[PDB]
Amino acid sequence: LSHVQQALAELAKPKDDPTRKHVCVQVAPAVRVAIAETLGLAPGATTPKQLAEGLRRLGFDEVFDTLFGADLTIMEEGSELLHRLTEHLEAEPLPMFTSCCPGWIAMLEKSYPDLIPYVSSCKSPQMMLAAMVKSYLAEKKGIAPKDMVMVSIMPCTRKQSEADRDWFCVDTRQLDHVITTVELGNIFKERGINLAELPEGEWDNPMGVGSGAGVLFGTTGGVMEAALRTAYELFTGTPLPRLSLSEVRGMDGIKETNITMVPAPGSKFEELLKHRAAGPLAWDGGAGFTSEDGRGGITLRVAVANGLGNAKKLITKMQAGEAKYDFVEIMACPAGCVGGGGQPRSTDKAITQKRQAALYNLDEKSTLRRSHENPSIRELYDTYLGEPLGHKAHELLHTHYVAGGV
Amino acid sequence: YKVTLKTPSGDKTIECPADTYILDAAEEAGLDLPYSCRAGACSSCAGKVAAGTVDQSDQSFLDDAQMGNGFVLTCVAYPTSDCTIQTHQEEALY
Ligand code: SF4
Ligand code: FES
Repeated sequence: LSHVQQALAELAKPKDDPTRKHVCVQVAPAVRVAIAETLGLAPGATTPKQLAEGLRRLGFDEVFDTLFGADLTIMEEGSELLHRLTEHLEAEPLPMFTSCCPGWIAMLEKSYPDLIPYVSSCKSPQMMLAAMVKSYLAEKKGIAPKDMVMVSIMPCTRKQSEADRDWFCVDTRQLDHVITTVELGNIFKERGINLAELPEGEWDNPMGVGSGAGVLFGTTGGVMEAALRTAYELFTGTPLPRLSLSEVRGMDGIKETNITMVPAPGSKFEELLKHRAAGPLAWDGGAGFTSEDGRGGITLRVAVANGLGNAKKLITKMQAGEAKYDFVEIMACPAGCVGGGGQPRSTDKAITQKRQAALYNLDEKSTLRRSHENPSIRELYDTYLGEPLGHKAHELLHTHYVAGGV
Repeated sequence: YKVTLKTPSGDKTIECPADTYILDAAEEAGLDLPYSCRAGACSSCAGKVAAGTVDQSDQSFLDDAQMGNGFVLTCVAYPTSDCTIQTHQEEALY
């Protein structure tokens, strides 16, 4: 039976059933926006509350959002990034690649197993939250990990294989079932439940306490952006706004961005570039700059690759030493994450932009919020995690790759 | 070139230009396929070469070994000759 069907089996069992376990589900914002199309509506018509209300009525016990898991990823990946930078200034190498996309990791495991140490060891948002709920939440609520079943709604089919990774176990799964937008939307229609006719429900807090999804009001700008932001703000001491990715002439689908990082006055980072100055991909040393006064800095070269067929033409440019970058994010979708194979198919060649724009409201877009300001995240990183890249973090928040694929 | 596009809903033998990728012609005619990038991004839009001949240069990891087996990126590939090509099937290349 399909993993989706397996979820429906447990859901069919009564809440007070002796063999019924706790079925928690985590949805992604990219799904919440396109889920409306599955009902024949406009992208973004369905509210996050309506979705949660519908899911809870499907038989689920706890409804969480991937945003909470992403908040953790931003912290871990950001810390690993900062680590890679600081260590290079002191004298895991560079460049550093983002690991969220399951399509990208498969390529570095089967096609380019020489870039393994170049990619982050941090796990994906959903895989982080799934591990967190089956541990911290399990212990806090007082439930055995075997009595907890978790489902996730992802806009990509490749996400199931991601959660199907052998070593992704607890302490036989961190994530048991993954359902796509198209499938979820069909289930709603099959049961006769229209999300457009549902009231404003509510989300569950992965912390076990408090009302809400555990996410504060405000966008992060994305995993890569928020990670870079966290590192930048700690390295420079100055706030970082939204990054405007510009397309690279010669490479379609490839966007780059240069971030001028200046060491904060009175920090170890400032002393690094003052006390000293001077793999298949050998770091060029970083694009640095200085002034005639003695104070300079370094500009971080970030690049985003959209598509697996785009990575092939990008890596070859880096191997030749033509395209010099420090941080590169590789996506397995045509544009962002709102255009995965698990997403609905409407008559529009540019339906991706609509979903991307309807991802957040005008207020949410204007209100910037980082993961290091989240009380829930702060608490988790205190009562259970202890510190980023720590023991527990390396256990459930980090992972490894396999040379040859899974 | 008349290409027999195999779909879950049957087949669609439409006319595909030699200068235009089958992907565009498919949806423009009336078929269930994901169209947005075209520059070879997602592998979900990879067709299956059942017979005939197709031409692809800039693609993903599915190179000649896969092409000769029946794997082609219809977003950046066109039929060099009339033939039958499957559409929805990204699992056969994993
Ligand atoms: S982009 Fe496609 S594949 Fe990568 S995470 Fe978002 S959905 Fe999964
Ligand atoms: S349009 Fe995304 S590859 Fe077919």
